[PDB]
Amino acid sequence: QPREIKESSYYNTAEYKSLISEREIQKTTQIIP
Amino acid sequence: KKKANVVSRPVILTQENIPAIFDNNRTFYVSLVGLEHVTYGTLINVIPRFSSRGQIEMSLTIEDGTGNSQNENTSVLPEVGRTKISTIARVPQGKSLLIGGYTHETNSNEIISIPFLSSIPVIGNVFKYKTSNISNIVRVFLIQPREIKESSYYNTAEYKSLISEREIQKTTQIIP
Amino acid sequence: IDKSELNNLGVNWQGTASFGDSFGASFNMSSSNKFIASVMALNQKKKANVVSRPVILTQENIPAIFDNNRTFYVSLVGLEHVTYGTLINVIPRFSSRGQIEMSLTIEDGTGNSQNENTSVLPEVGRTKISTIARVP
Amino acid sequence: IPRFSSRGQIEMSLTIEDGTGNSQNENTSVLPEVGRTKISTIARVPQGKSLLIGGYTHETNSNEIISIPFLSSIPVIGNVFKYKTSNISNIVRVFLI
Amino acid sequence: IDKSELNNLGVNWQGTASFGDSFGASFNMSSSNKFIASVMALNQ
Amino acid sequence: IPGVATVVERLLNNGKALSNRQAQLEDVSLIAYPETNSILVKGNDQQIQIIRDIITQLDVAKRHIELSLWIID
Amino acid sequence: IPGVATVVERLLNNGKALSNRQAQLEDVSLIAYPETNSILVKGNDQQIQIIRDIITQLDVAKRHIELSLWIID
Repeated sequence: QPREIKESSYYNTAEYKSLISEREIQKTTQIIP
Repeated sequence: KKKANVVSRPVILTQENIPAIFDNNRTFYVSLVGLEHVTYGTLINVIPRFSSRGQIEMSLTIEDGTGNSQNENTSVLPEVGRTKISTIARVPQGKSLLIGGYTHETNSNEIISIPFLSSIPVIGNVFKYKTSNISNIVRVFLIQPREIKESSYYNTAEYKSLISEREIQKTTQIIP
Repeated sequence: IDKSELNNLGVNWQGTASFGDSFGASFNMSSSNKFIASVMALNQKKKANVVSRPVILTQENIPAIFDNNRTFYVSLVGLEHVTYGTLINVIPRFSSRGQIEMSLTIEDGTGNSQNENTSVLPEVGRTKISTIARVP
Repeated sequence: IPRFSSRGQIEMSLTIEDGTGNSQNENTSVLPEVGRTKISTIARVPQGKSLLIGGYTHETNSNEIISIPFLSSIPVIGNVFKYKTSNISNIVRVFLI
Repeated sequence: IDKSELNNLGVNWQGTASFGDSFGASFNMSSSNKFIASVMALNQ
Repeated sequence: IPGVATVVERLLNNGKALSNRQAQLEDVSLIAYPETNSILVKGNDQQIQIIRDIITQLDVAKRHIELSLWIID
Repeated sequence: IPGVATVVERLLNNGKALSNRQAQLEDVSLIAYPETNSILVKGNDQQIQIIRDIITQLDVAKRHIELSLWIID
């Protein structure tokens, strides 16, 4: 059974889970206080 | 005594004048009382098309059958031999044709006896030895084609999505 | 969809007999003290339903390829596996009244891997079909 | 190979292979063992949404019953002669972009 | 996502019997003193 | 199985005359663009008219045949 | 076994005359399009007339023969 893909066949995401946190990156590559 | 009936039916759909290929093979197992298998395979390649009065003409190459695999295991399993037929035939729509076939009948008797004493009236029948075999085999390849009309499709009108929208949102939404 | 029923019951006999040191007799024997009987009585039914569904998306008139294979394990009571693989390559496109026409090459099925292990695992054979069809 | 298209949609030509390699006491029960899957295709996505380019579901059901013919049919203790085996399994695998 | 359930329960029987030094009997055996039963009960 | 483009282009080949008709001038340029499953044509008005007519008469429906092969033992 | 297209095209070959008839001018273009199992023809009115007549006289029915081979011992 085939079907044409319409605008209702996509998934609403509207977000983007970053792999790693900004705080984590700052902690790991900031100059040591 | 032994009796066996086997009915196989491949079914393939295609567009007229375009070759179609269908091959398949399964393995049939039987578990011993306290594991014998036979590999049954078929391979049919066909070129169909139409002809006057809506008859269906077809060029057929058919191979089918099992592979030899010797306690009543062969008695239970199909073991229908192997048969290949290559030909071309046309069928009126609504009827079916017997393109190929093969029948076989065997009868055999054997008698062993001591020459003189086995001929005495009463107890002589204890010296003979009589063996007998009888067998009938019939194998038939018929075809029936049919044109596909609007009533030959299945009404579905729906589409089961593989995964749920809620599941996707749960698995790829930013954590609350 | 598969259904099967195998049942057997009855007795097999073999025998030997002697009289004096002169007369020997063997009843239902291939070649050379008394009778033995094997009694069999058993009935086993089996049923299996397997539903597989590959699903692939593409753009019209551009070929798409999808192949996959998993291994199904069953642990013995006190480890048998079957490798199920499919491979579908398709060329889809449109046609009058929005019908979808497709050229299909499909292969699918398992690989032969012989205590009820085969009775539990799918073991659906192998099947390849190559054709072309259009669907409303 | 990605690129853009009208209304800022993103079109991509994709070749994807993924999965494990077969390596047989509940070890396989704990480890992923997700098989192998390759999909080659091309698709375009509106920006802000995600698409299910590939997928594969599988369902298996199996029953087997072994029984002594006659006595296993007696009402009370007959149920001690049967032997019933059953398997059920569902598998879903999805490739979204 | 994978879910699976495998369960089996029941008994398998095998038997042997003798009468005098004359009559031998084997119950549910492939080929040649008394009955054995394997009981299975498990669900995973 | 040849394509419509190849067949038609080979048809309109090596003919020195005019005043054509259809039964149920120079070289045309007829190429196939399968990415959108289309044909690009270049020619005179009469040539394109006969091309349209012959193609329309050429591709119509491609009916479906389903074959059931009974094997009995 | 050659096809009707090949046979007829090879028939209409290397002949310098006109005023033809049928028994029970230049080069025609006759090609085979098996996708719809058809023939594309190009020629004069007399040539197409004789082609239609010869093809109609050529393909009719293709009757069926079934052979049973008895082997007795």
